[PDB]
Formats: sequence, C-alpha cells, structure tokens
Amino acid sequence: ANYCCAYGEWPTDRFYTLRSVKWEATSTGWWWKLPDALNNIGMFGQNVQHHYLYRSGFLIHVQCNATKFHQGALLVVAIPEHQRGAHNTTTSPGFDDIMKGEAGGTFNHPYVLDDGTSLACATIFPHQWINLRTNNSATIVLPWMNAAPMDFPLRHNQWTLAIIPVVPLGTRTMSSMVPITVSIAPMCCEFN
Amino acid sequence: ANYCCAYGEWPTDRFYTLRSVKWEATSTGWWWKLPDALNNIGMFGQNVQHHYLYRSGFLIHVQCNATKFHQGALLVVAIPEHQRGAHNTTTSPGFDDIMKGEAGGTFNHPYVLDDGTSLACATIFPHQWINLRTNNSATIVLPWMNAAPMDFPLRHNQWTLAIIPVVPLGTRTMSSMVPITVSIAPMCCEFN
Amino acid sequence: ANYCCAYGEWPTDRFYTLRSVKWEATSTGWWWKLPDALNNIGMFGQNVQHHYLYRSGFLIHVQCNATKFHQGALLVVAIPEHQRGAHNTTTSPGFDDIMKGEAGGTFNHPYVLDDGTSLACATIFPHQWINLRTNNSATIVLPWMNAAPMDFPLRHNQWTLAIIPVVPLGTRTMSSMVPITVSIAPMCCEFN
Amino acid sequence: GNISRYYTHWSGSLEMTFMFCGSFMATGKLILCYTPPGGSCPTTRETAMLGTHIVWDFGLQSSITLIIPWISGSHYRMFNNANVGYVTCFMQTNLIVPSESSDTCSLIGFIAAKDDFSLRLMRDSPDIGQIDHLHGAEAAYQ
Amino acid sequence: VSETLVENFLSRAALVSKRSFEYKDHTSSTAQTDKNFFKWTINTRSFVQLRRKLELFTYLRFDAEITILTTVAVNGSNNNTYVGLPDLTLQAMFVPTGALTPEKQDSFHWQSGSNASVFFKISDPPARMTIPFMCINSAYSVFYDGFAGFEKTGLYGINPADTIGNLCVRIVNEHQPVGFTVTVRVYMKPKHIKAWAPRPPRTLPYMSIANANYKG
Amino acid sequence: VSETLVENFLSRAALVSKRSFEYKDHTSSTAQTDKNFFKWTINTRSFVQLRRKLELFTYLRFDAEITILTTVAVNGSNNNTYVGLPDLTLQAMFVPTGALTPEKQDSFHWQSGSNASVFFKISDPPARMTIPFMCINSAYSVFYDGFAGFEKTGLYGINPADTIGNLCVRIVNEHQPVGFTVTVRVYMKPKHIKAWAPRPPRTLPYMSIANANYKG
Repeated sequence: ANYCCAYGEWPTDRFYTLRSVKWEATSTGWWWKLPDALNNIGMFGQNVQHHYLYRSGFLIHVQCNATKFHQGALLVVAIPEHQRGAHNTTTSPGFDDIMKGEAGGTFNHPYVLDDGTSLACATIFPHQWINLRTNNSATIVLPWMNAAPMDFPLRHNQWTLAIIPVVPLGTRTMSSMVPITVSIAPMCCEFN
Repeated sequence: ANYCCAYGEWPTDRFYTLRSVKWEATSTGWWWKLPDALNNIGMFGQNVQHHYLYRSGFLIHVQCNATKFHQGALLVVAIPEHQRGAHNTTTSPGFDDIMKGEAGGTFNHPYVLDDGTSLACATIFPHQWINLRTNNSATIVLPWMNAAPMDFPLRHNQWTLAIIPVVPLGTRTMSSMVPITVSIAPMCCEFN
Repeated sequence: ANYCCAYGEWPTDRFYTLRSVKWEATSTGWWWKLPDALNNIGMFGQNVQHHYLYRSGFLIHVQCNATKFHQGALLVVAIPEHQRGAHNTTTSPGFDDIMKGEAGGTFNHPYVLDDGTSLACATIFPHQWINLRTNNSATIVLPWMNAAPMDFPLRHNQWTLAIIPVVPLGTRTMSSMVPITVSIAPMCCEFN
Repeated sequence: GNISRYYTHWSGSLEMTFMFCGSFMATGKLILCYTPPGGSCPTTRETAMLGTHIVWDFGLQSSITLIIPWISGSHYRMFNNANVGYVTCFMQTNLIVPSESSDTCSLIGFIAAKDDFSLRLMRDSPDIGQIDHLHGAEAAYQ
Repeated sequence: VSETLVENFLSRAALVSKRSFEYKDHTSSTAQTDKNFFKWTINTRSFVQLRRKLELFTYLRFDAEITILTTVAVNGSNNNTYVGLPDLTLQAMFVPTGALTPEKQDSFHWQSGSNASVFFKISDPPARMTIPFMCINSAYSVFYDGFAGFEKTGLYGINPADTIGNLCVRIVNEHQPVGFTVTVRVYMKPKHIKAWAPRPPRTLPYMSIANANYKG
Repeated sequence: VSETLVENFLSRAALVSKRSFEYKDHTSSTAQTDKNFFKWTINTRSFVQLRRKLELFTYLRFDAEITILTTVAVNGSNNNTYVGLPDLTLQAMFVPTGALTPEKQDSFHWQSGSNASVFFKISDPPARMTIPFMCINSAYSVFYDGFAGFEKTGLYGINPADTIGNLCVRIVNEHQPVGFTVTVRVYMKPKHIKAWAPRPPRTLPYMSIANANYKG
C-alpha cells in the first residue's frame, strides 16, 4: 500500500515477523541491522550459515496498532552503512554492542543518530512517515547497496532500519501503549 | 440490504413492528412463533380469525441500535417446525407456554435450543449473523414451509424466529443496554 | 552399464555411498532396508524427518574391487516387503534387530533368506549376478512398490537389498579380501 | 463431526473460519499456525513462526479463513494399534481498546468441509446410547 | 459419492419390534389383550438409533417394507421329549388408520376383507410386504410445532396425520393340547426416501417417546 | 493354458473354520464367551495349505465369498428317543473393522442396522454371501515389512490396514428344554483375484500364525 522504493530502481515472501516493540511516552527509538538480524532464525539464517556469499534487497513493512485517540509521529528510515560511534570515549564500539541480533538495539542519542550527524537531515535516506492520524503503516523496498558484488553477512551489515519517534506518543491517560510490528522479507533469495 | 433468502427460491408491506427487546449482558435469547405472533394484532390477525386457511412466507427484519463502543455477536436463525421440549420432566409442554403471542418467549437453555440439539449446528437453518462491529441489521425471507397446501394458523406454527446472543454484550460500564427491533411482513397476503 | 530395470517400467543423482563391506571366504551375506538406510544421514534423511510422506524408486549400484586371480559369485537381489522371521522361537523380531540403519545386517541363514523360503528361487525377484571373471558391477532400478500412494518411511520399509555370496571367495592364499561398495540414489526426490 | 461419526473412513480438506467479536476500535495481531499431521504442536511464538503461519490483524479484517490441506484420516492411525494435525494461535501484540470500550474481546471459530470430502463404510454412531426404556414405550404395543 | 446419498443413508433394515406372546390354551381368563396375538402401532421412535437418524430432517416421504421373522421355542415346561415344533400358520394383518383393530384372537375383525392380511407358516422364508406412503399430506412430519385437536387439550407435537397404522399378528391354529412360546421379530426398511430441511443432530439422550424433553 | 491362470489357481473353495459350540440352557455361569455363539476373525493364515498358496505373491486383491454349512447332532446325553432335530434359525453377522463385535448371545449388537446379517434355517441350502474388497489400500499386503503403530511397541508384520473383519454366528432361538450340539463349517473362496510381485515358495514348516519364524 503505497510503498517507498528507496532510490529509483527495482530488482521468497517469507516475511519473518520480529517481536513487537513497546512504544511508550518515553521511548527513544529502535534499530535493526538487516543482515545481522533475520539470520540464525530461519531458512535465510541457515543459508547464510551455509554460504559465504549471499544476495538480498529485503522488503520492510512496519505496522502500528493505535486507536483514533492516539497521537504521535514516527520516522522510519533505512540508513546504508550506518557506522555508529560511542559516547564520551575514544574507543571503538565492540562486537557485542554492534551485533544485537534479532532483538535489536535502542537509540540513546536519537537527535544525533548515535553517529554525530543530525536527525533533522535524516530524510535524505530512504524513509517513510507514520503519523497516527492519517496512516499507521509504512513499506520500504531496498536495493543491493554494496561496493562489491559479494560480501560476508556474518561480518558486514548492509542496511540499518531505524524507527525514531519524532513526536512522543500521548493520550489523556499517561499509561499509553502502542505496539509496533516489523516484518522483513528477503528478495531473490540468492545464496552461493 | 443483502437479505438472506433462506433456501434458494422466491415466492402487503405492512411490516408489523414488534415491541423492542432489551439486550443486556445476561440475556439468553428470544423467540417468536411466526403464525402465533403477528395475529390478533392487525389486519393479518383479523384475516386469520376470519379464515381457516391462510398463506404466508413472511419477511423478517432485525435491527440493533448500538454505538461504536459496543461489542457482541447475535445469531438470528429461523427454525422450521421448532418443536420445543420441557426440562427435567416427561410431560409435554402446554398451550400456555407454547403460544406466547406477540410478546414472545425467552430461551432458558440456548446451548441446546430448548430441544436437546446443539446451538453450534444451528447454522444449518436459514440464518444471519449480527456482529456489532461490521453490521447491525439482518433480513431473512422465508418460504411456505409446509407438508400440506393448507394449515390452521390458530393450531400450528410454521416458523420460529430465534435470536440468541452467542457473544455477550459488553462495555466498560457494566450497565450496557442495546435495544433490538423486529419487524415482520407477511407476503402475498392470501386468506381463504 | 547394462542396468537391470526390475519389472518393466520406468519412473537427485546424490548417490549416497555406504561404507564398504568386507567380503571374506566365510561371509554369509549383507542386507539393507532401503528406507531404513539412506535416511538420518543426508538431505534425504532430513526431508524424511521433516515429512510424513515421501516418494522414491531408488537406484542401486554395487561394485567389487577384485583382481583377475580372484574367484567367486555374488547374487544381488532386491526383495520387496522382505518380512524376515526369527530362528527357533515363536516371538516376532524386534525393532532393534529389524531397523539396522545405514550399517545394515548380515544373513545368518542365507540358504532360507531368514524367511523360510528358498535361496534357489530368489531369482524371481529383480536381481543381478556378479561373477568375478566376467563382470564386477551391478545396477538395479526399482519402482515405487507400495499398495498405497502414501507411506511412512520411519515405520515401513519398501525394499530390501540383499547381497549373498553363492560361491565363496577363494584364492591360493586363504587371507582373501575383496571390498564391496554400495551406492544408493533416490529418484524424483519427492517429499510432502 | 456428527455426520463423520456415522462412517468409518473419511478423507478430504477442511476449511476453518475465525470471527473477531470485539469493539469497532479494538486492534491487535494474532498468529495462526498450522502443523502437518506428522509433528508436534508448537509451544512458543518463534518455533510457531518456523512452520506455515498467517499473521491476522483483526483491527481491519474481522474474519479470517484458512484451508486445511487434503488429509486421509484412515491411513493416519485409525486405531493404528490422533496427532492428525494442530491449529494454534499466539498473540503477536497486545489488545488495544479505547477507554470507553470493554477491555475483553471474544473470538469464535467455524469449521466446514470442502467439496472433496468423502465418507465410506457407514457404521453405528456411538453418540447416543440405547436407553433401557423410554417413558412411553408400551403404548405402541397396547 | 453414492454411499452418502440420503437413500443409502436411511434405507437400512432395522429391528423395530421384538415382542413375544404365549400360545397355550388359557382355560382361565388371564393375561388379557395378549392371550394369543401381538399388536404394534407402526412408528419409528421406539429405537433410539433409528429415531436419531430419522430426526435429522423435518419432512420425510418413504415406503415402509416389513419383514416378519418368527421363531418357536419349546414350551419351557411339561414333557421335555423333543417331538418337534409343529408347522403353525400365522396371520399378519395391516390395519390402516381409520379402521378397527382386533381386540382378541377370535374377533371378527380378522376376517375383514378391507384389511390386507398375509398368511405364512413357521417353516417358510420370513414374510415380507411393503406399505406405501399413507399420509394425507405430501410428506411425513418428523417434527410438528402444533397441537393435534382444535380443543386446547390437544397434545403437543402429535400430528393427526401420519400414523401409518397398526400391525397385528396372531396364531391361526386352534389351541393345541401343548402350548408354545412364539417370538415375533419384525424389521422395517424405508424405501424411495425423500428428505427436506436438514436439522442439527440430537445430544442430551431422550427422556420420552411422545415428546422431545431433555435433562440438561 | 487357462487352467494355470491366477484366478483358477487361487479361486478354490477351502474350509477355513470348523468350530462347534454348545446350545443348552446354561443356568449356571460357565463356559463364557462361547455360551451360544461363535466368533471368527476373517483371515487366511489359519490353514497351512491355503496360507502357503497365498504366500506366493506380495499383494493380492480379491472378494471373499463365504458359505456357511451347519449341521446339528443329537445332544450326546439325556433321552435317546429320536424325536427329531428342530428347525433352528441362525444369524450370521459380518462385522467390518471399526465396528463393535458382540460379546454375548443376547447383546444389543446383534440388532444393529449397520452390520449386515443373514438369517437362515438348519434345513435349508447353506447360506452364502460375498464380502467385497474392504481395504483402505489398493491391495491386501500378504507380507508387511513394517511396524503397525507409531510407537516402538508396535508388532512386526501386522498391517493396520486389511483386517477384513469378524464373522459372528449365533442361534436366534431361545433355549429349548433340551440342548444340542451345533457344528458350524464355513468355506471361503476368493473371487476376482489380482496378484502382484510373485515370491519364492515356503519350505521350513510354519511355527506361528502371527509371524514367519522358522526352525532351521
């Protein structure tokens, strides 16, 4: 339903549905590294384990379950090669806090995207808007996005799907709760 | 509006509107014997009194007045020759508790339909569903439904319209109230 | 190379090579239950584990590595529904000594085929002869061989491949040794 | 079930329909999982997602229909001397309802046979047993 | 698909009556109304299995085929010498509704020319006759949501129509010096069955034959 | 060349059961499960000759024709006066698999309409009926290289399919003052026989009916 096709281009229907995240009035955001997630869980994971080279392009679907009395705005942005940095330290981020798996991570400085850039200019990336008064879903298609025809899924993440609440969720009762569901479907399913 | 025409067939616009019934959170159901009701009240009743033989086919319309915050499911089923039995006794039901008139009766064991059958398999009869989130009305057309071309309305009931709440009515306040209106219109209006 | 196509008919190239067996001057024979073997070892085994119904037809290849100074005759026979019995007891054979897996079993009364029949009339089954002066290999193709279109591989064996030395292996030195290699390739690879 | 209990061998495909009967503004998601006859019913969501499944968002849709594949009951056991398959449901998200609406919603299910259903070898249904004697039984003989 | 037709589903011969009566010469006046003859009104609610199978449709139209299989057992008394079982002839009379049913073994109603009768012997293949569809309406009413009579006293669920009739069986032979026990077994098999308006099956075992009361 | 066809080779009527049961009125509770009736599961491994002839093909498909020939002998006791042998009627009921087999002579299962029954007299030509092919598979499995149940306890060589059914024969008559001995002789003749995958014959005489064990 009115998907965003990233950069102008167009390259099996498994749609691995991740566990829903809890959107509160104090949430900062969530992110998933696409090759890091979606593996070791399904047939895509077993193929990624059995092969050194894999092909992708993905298909992201994000859904929100909210009533007509809920308000808030969500920015769904896919960042290519989102190399994130640490905070108040010169050491590099480690494997444990870079590779979060299917659980994913949470932003601690969403205003700078944990990189030092600006969240305001994040719209330059392929993105969609979720305003809980006009729409409650967003679909993004992604390209290959690599400098080389081959890469190693276990060591390099191609895309980073980020969901950041620009406008905090609100209702008359301050116990608001809206679940967000993310579904990822690899495309062309090539593994060699 | 999308009426159910019973068994596949098709055979004046008076639409005798019965008194509305009160649907609570503890209601069990209501039933009306079609020839038993609808007579002694109007021109159909006077014709039935003046004639030993009458012709019918009826037209049932059921309406519910509920808001968008109400929930519940209603099963509207027309049972041909619904011979009902008693409970915990070998004696047969009497005239007084069989012929209830336009007031109608209430089910005391809707799970077995006061017959000893199963409410689950009641969908084999001509029926409609009223779910108070998609629709609030149901229309059923009926055939002659008799083994003989002639019958006596004062002694034999041809149809039994039953309304059974499968899913109890519910709202945040436990003082819920939804009125149900039933309208019956005889067809072809033949009396001889 | 001049395969035997069982009964006249004709229905992926994995060719699971079993461990070679040691043919001595005192060997009695070897047998493998085709669905019992060939599973829990490969992709066929994983499919058989993941499915309740499977389709087959197999392709058997038997090879012998002997010099020109060796002598002996081998009877390679595929027996459909070879229900074997016990010896000197009225109890039925058990699961442990019926399901031998990929290791296979050895005949203890090859003259009666562990059934009570005659080894002389075993040629009525699809069979090939291995005489170590004219040929050293045999190929047998098999049909579906079942009364029902579906069966459970974990509980019922369709074929039994038996290799029986009719003429014992001999050489001037009584330390003779000829290895026998068996390769099985499922056909049409259907699993549902 | 009642009609099949009058026969011995049945084969065909069943269809199952679920209807959500909550408020108009109720929202949520459910996962409906089907397991083939040879297998075990899943206990948790992630192992449920491994097999065939459908994610049902009852916020927009009010009814969902899933078709059970063709199955022959006689071969699968029939006093082999069950586990012919399972259908399970898990909650993908919480149930979101407005304050004015009720906080509890209900679900109902229907089953029916497709046009490929078959029955053979009619037998005696064990549903109702022969009552020693009913109330009025000698009236026919007197 | 032919096995699950309504004709094959309902057209199964089922035992519907297994009454037995004594035959000895009752010099004293005892055991009235069953001295030497057996009477049975033709219905289908007697046996629970057939009643439940039939109570799946609102209307039925069929012809009943009656097979009467009778056996004689040595009178469980007096001399035990197995002289044999004499060839007793029997009379089975079908009395349609609106006619007179015999009240004793020697009543004049057994000789009526209007009622059709069948004479058969104890040592022959069992007697067999088919009763046609005998309702004033176009079909039988398995369920009747009405009262029979125009008075309020009329019973509920009983249709004045239907009521196929009565079956009366007697021993034609005059009382032998030694009595005997006669067991009469009658089987009914519907034929040319037509069904209308299927109904949900019946749980909650029956509590009576006249009505559909339940113990819930 | 027509004499050596499979149909002529296997379609020979052979005695498959020769059981006899007592009939007298057992006032005391003795000789259970065989008081007045005879039960036999339809198989072919009972007789060695027919079993060996059948065990030449892996798969068979045939219809079984059953002929029941019964004789009555004077009760070998009590008075020897040859009063005669009364015409006792018998009931032979075929119980297909998945149905209930009667456990006593007076059980209600004898009156079931689902099970097909044959009533015949002792002084008539022997009863005869043909059982159709009644397997869920396309053919019977003479040999089965598998286990019946999904549990490891399942017996080897027993197919849950096949199992044509049970044959139950009883005396319908209520106990006469004098008992009798009834010998039931049943013959089976396969018809419309189809055979697949011929097998070598069987030496080494059989040691059991359930399995194919040998004494070598």
